Amino acid sequence: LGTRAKESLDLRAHLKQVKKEDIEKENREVGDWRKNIDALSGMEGRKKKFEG
Amino acid sequence: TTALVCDNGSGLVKAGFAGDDAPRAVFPSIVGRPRHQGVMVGMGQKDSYVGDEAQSKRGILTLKYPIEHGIITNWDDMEKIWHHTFYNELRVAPEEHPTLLTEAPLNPKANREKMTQIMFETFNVPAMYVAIQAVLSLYASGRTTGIVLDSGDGVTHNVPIYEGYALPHAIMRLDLAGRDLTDYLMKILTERGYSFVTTAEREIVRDIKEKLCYVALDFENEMATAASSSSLEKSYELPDGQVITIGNERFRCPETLFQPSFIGMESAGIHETTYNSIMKCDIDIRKDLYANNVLSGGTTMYPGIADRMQKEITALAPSTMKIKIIAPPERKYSVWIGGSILASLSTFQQMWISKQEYDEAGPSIVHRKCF
Amino acid sequence: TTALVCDNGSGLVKAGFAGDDAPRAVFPSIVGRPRHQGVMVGMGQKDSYVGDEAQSKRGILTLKYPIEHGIITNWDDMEKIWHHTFYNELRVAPEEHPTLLTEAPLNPKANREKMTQIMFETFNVPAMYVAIQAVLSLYASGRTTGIVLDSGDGVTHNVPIYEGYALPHAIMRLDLAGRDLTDYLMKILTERGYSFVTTAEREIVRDIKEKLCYVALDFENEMATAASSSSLEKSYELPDGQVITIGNERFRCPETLFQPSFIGMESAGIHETTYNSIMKCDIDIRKDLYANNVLSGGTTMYPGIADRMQKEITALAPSTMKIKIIAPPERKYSVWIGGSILASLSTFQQMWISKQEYDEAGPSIVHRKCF
Ligand SMILES: Nc1ncnc2c1ncn2[C@@H]1O[C@H](COP(=O)(O)OP(=O)(O)O)[C@@H](O)[C@H]1O
Ligand SMILES: Nc1ncnc2c1ncn2[C@@H]1O[C@H](COP(=O)(O)OP(=O)(O)O)[C@@H](O)[C@H]1O
Ligand SMILES: [Mg+2]
Ligand SMILES: [Mg+2]
Repeated sequence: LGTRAKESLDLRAHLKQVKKEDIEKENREVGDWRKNIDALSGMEGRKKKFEG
Repeated sequence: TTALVCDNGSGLVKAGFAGDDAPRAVFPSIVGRPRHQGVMVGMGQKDSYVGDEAQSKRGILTLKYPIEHGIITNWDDMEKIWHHTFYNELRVAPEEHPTLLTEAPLNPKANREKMTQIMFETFNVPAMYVAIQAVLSLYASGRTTGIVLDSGDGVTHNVPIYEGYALPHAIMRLDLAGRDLTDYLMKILTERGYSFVTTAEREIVRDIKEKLCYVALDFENEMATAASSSSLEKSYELPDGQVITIGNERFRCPETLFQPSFIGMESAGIHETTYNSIMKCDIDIRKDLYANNVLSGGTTMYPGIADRMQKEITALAPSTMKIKIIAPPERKYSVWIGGSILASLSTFQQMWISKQEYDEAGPSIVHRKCF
Repeated sequence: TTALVCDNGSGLVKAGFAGDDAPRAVFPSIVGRPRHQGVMVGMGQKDSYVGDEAQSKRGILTLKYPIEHGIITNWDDMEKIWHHTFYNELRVAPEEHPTLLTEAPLNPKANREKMTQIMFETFNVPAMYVAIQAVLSLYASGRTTGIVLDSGDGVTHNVPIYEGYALPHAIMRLDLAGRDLTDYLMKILTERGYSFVTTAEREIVRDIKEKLCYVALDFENEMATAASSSSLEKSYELPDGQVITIGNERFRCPETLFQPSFIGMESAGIHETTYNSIMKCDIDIRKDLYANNVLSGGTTMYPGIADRMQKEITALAPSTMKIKIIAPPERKYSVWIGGSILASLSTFQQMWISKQEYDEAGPSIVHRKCF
């Protein structure tokens, strides 16, 4: 019984390690943008839209 | 270098580098040409908006999915989708990265061969490998046995696996999936007055289905309750106002999964094809499959499905066996997480289909030892 | 040093060091290669599970016994079984231990010669000796006379012995044994609806036979009773549920021993081959053989056989002689206990086949004086 429990736990732990290795590996892909605002109180362009 | 774990899917393309937790870029797989004439000059109007860009200009486009049921029906559009995925959503040239596509079970050979031929000739990858979408979902759960029901958006397939030895004679592939549920919901909404017809409004009906529908624990009791009280009627605001109220359409749309006779399909529901898939297995591994039933895929995210399915299987199965349904919270990306884990393994590093091998045997190499 | 008392048997390999009461490691002798494909990578899947490991993964294996009827039909598998027995179940290298194998009577010579050649060349033991499986069972009873019926799982043989002098002309070897009873039980279970076909389900039928079957004291009365009442129907739970109910199959399976016409064999039952074996002996030692009839082997463990056999022999034998049937509770391991006793004797210490002797005369040494 102890041997069976040990082998089952070993297999489960090995699978969990294989998963968790890549789980911790590339977890920085969550870096994205937040798109805050600044009120753009300094835009003083001219009316020359020809490019559309 | 790092491997690219792409996952074509049907409805959402999920991609990202191997070894992370979540796909880097997830976006619908639709390519929509404009349909009106266009009068402004120099506006910079393109001829086809793909990916998430065509979900914002969908008011004047005709979106059309390039993947119908697992299989790919329009190869030019699929090539366009892949090109977008590589160059704009990941910005990594494919000349320096292995790729790991995914494919549903029991699909036509020509689809897989054309996929590998494209990946090797057009994008010119170093090496690509095609894997069955259910084995990955079993990887992600950290198990090594279990019968996985991967109800995607294109096709629902049910692959049983024991001790790492897949049982090829017990795969039950059924073509009811999220898209048919969207169409059926769009068809039963007409019973209150709301008519959605345009291919753009299918997206609105999909959003309604995602946000409101749920799977009833017992169907007849819910049908009786919704017909007397009004505690179920949840309202939803269209993209222009004019809120709508969904009554007993809420649990009737996803009920089609357990009674495919609603949309005229003959076959049995996802509650009985799993039991049939188990009973085809050998008599000595049925207990383990009963105890390790795995759910995956997007469509299995309905609130309350992990209880309805367990109740149904417990009704069907012998009374002594314990029925357990594994429903991880990261169900939607389970296949891609498993793909990342598989691509990150050292033992797997020599199974890729190297380009010189393809040059020697042609595209039919995929059916050979390098599966 | 200590001697290794191995006992190949057919169905259960029993081994252990000489001088103990019970074998150290008892495990089925089956070697099963996997038969499905296998999709998980790096799971550490071996190419052949032997011994008790293949009774737990039997759901995806094709178990095949390497010993059919006493004789060995597949030498590579038998070598694998021996290697497992030495290295993993006892963990003693064979380079430092004498071995005492056991062999059924009247077996082919080539089997014995190949056995000794393997033990001397591959495992490289210091000295090995082969003994007849019935003399050991007579040792274990502490007798020195008596006729022993050793109904194993492969072959049933009946060796009479008097005052230590074996009678070679009175050995009656019959090839009906536990395996044929398992097959016949599996064949008569089909009369209720239960079909077991796979080589893995033969193990389930064997478990049914062990736990439920019993030998009827009188066959016709039991057949009449089981056909009217229902006091015999005992139920049993399969490895997945769906309990089964065994009716008059309970005492019909082991009845084949006393009527081998059930499985189409011509010969007479184990109740009449013992009487024939006695009658071939001399007229002056028949009383002692009548009084000291010994039972051994696994298959003689059926509840109620020591009474049926005594009734049958008393019917056959003359009315004056006393018929007594010795049925020790440690029947299954009787041969191995006797083997331990024989290996522990000082007088026996010079009968081993020393390696230098084998080097001088070749494998044919076993038929010579060192028997
Ligand atoms: N939260 C949700 N609730 C209900 N249904 C959902 C949810 N998310 C996605 N779906 C359905 O699942 C589909 C996406 O499935 P997905 O797993 O992306 O398919 P694929 O296997 O092609 O990647 C969508 O079309 C949608 O109908
Ligand atoms: N308790 C039991 N009741 C009935 N039959 C048994 C029992 N134990 C073992 N057997 C039968 O005896 C066989 C084992 O016999 P065994 O003495 O191990 O053979 P061997 O002589 O090869 O060692 C098994 O195959 C089984 O069919
Ligand atoms: Mg999918
Ligand atoms: Mg024996």
